Amino acid sequence: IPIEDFITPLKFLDKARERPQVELTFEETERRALLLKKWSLYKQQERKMERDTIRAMLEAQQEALEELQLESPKLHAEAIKRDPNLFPFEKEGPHYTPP
Amino acid sequence: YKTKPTHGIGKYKHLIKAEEPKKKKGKVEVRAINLGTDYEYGVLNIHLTAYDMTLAESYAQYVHNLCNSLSIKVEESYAMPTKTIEVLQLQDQGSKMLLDSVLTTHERVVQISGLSATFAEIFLEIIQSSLPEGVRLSVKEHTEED
Amino acid sequence: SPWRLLGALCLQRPPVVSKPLTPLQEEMASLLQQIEIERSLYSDHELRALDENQRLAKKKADLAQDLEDMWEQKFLQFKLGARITEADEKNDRTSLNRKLDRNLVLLVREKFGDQDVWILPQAEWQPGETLRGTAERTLATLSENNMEAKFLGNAPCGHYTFKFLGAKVFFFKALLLTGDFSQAGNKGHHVWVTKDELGDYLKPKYLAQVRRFVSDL
Amino acid sequence: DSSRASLTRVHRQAYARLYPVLLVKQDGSTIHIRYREPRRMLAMP
Amino acid sequence: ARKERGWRTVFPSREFWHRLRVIRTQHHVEALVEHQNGKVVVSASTREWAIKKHLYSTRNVVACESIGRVLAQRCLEAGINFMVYQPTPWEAASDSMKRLQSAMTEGGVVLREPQRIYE
Amino acid sequence: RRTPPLGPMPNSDIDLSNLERLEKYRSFDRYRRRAEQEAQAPHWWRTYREYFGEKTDPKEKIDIGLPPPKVSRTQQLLERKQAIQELRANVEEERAARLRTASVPLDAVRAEWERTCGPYHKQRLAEYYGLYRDLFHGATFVPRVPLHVAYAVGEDDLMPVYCGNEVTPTEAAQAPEVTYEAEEGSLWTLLL
RNA sequence: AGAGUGUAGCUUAAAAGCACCCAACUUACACUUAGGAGAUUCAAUUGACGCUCUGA
Repeated sequence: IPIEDFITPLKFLDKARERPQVELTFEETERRALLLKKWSLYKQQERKMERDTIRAMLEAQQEALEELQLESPKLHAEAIKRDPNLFPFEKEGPHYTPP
Repeated sequence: YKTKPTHGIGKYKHLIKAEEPKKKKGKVEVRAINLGTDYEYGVLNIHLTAYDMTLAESYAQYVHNLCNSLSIKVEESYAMPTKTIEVLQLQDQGSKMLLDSVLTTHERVVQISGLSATFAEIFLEIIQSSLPEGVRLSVKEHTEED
Repeated sequence: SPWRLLGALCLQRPPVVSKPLTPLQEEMASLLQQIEIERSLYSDHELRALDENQRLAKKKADLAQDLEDMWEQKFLQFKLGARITEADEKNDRTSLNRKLDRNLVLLVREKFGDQDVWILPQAEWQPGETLRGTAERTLATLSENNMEAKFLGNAPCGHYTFKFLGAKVFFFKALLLTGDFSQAGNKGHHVWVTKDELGDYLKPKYLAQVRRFVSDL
Repeated sequence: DSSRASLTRVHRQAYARLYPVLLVKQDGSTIHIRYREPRRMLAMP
Repeated sequence: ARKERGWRTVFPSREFWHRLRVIRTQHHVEALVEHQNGKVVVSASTREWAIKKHLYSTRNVVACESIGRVLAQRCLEAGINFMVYQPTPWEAASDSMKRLQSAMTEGGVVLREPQRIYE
Repeated sequence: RRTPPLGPMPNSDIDLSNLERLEKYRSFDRYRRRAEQEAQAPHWWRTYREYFGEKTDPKEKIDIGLPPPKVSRTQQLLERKQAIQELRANVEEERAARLRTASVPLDAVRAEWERTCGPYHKQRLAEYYGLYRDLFHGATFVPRVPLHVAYAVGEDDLMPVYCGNEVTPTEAAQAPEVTYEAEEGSLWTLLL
């Protein structure tokens, strides 16, 4: 039975008069729009680098698989199939300070 | 008409396979199709948990757009309820009083269906390289009831 | 048909710290925290400032500051662990803790009779045994310690051609859990090396084309 | 590559304030955590 | 003249003497005026160097507003001032098409073609 | 009793196997673009375009006019790149574009439209009205030189004849003011 | 050293159409809206710049 926790609590209704004030200027909005434009171009650059690395790595692996298929008729049958060593695979994330 | 050369020109349901079956309580899992020369894994789970909520949501959005871009199918994406953990603080001088502070924990899940083994290893390493700050990844199996 | 049976492997190492942040991303995190402040509403600390000082002026007409100064003191007593374990060494290329922002690949030295090669560690597979099994077998030989290199797949990585009697080079990769390195003063010149230093250390075409399938970060 | 998913906005509509506390784990390792009540160091035993 | 009445289940309806038709590429915005037999009469597109040099960001809203003004001028010089605009709902709620229809009406060109006589 | 088709069936080129690894139409306008693209093709069954009076249009039509004047498109493309790069240098243009307030000099784009692509537009307007159908029995041309004829009624205004305008015969009472560019070696025949 | 060559990622496109990226809506995807960056390697159809395969 699923338990949902995207419900905002019922205390979140009443005290709704703390920050409705948004009073900005023109220089801040043009700064924010220019920064969003810069960040859009930057993220397109990162995605392009990521795609080129994925495609080059894939053609490298396929070149290796083709040469193994040419040079050895038995090792591809064991080489393609995935061994059960990586069934409960996991990896914990990076840190900020060393031990 | 049935005898004309243009018979069956308006055929459409041989293009749409979706039978609209009961896709809420069905548990007909796809299995690992393994031919040795053709290994193909099934309906493996991906878990992303963190104490921060917005980091888990952002990385789930990242991995969803990533596997969508690489044409490997998303089965379902959903979230577990949160857990909350107390750091019951022992007092420094007189350690018999236990004060308390609050902390939280969220979790997000995506599912992938089509995995050849080469794309499996390249997929897991490319998620693992772009793994963000603070979360932990765990590629688990399918029988995970809530 | 004589094919001289030769594999290889490349050691994979996870980074420990995130890479430092770019200045446009600093401005983006600043404005993201700004938009966060604008759309936020009714924290407990916000009332514990505002209506606490309001009721303070109220009963003066008849907390927050102390605890936040305490939190400044709790920051200042704990100096965090310094990320720079890199410039204080500046020399130890053989150490696991030299570089932590990036990923690193290990490479061993043995000058042969005919050949003279700085090698990313090889494997010599036997026709009774499998390829990845010989990869972890030579990994047990070449390292002379206890390490847990979790492999990533049964599929090989990169194939190259040297013939003198034909031969071939079959690559593998494996992610490291923890390196418990015994005999750190080894004279078999293994070296923990990043991508830029990988491109530095390689002379040949056999090692130049390796960099296309290591993670460039 | 760990700069791709670190730039985030709290995407729920109604939400409180959060502060970048520096959380130290069981080996002395820092994580930026968006946590309220602007503490500066959180020691998880 | 008789309009092509009918078709009654498909979209767009073929009941017009002239239609307004706008094509929104990811690079350019182009507006056409067609007769119902299929031959176009006037068009204003940002692929043309004349509209290209005088504005910035040919995709955006003010480019479509300029396309509306230039097309309204070009079709008043063509003697055609009744046409039908038949959009999808999400295009009709878009700000770009709103300001393009505003530029067409403020240019003097009126939509909603009159009735046929003895229809 | 069946009969085989006289050509390819329309949805036959896609493969019915591996359906879940195909790309679907995620929208309505994508299908709309594909369907109105497909409705222009010469199909072999019976269609709407065959019956409803399209005059049997496929046949090449004779050009009788001036040739196009030769331009070097490489230099023109690089100079236009230079011009839009010079306009993209200004920052108040970016403020006007973001702030939804940036108009166009309609007279300048009018004269430039008369200069560059206007002859082809006037050609298709002249073919829509049936001028080439009734003046030269189908033989077409392009109005290479621009022309300006304006009518005279009152004191200040004008009533010009552009391509396809409407002018009342009271405004056409006297001879109009005809002007165009010409060199001092050319003779012309006007005809109304 | 030889050979094939040549428009941004693709195109029996000729400066285009799809692809692609950011913001808003959605748990998320997807739709939609509002923005972003993009190319003919040069020299007079011929010649010397980059890549790919074969070499050593």
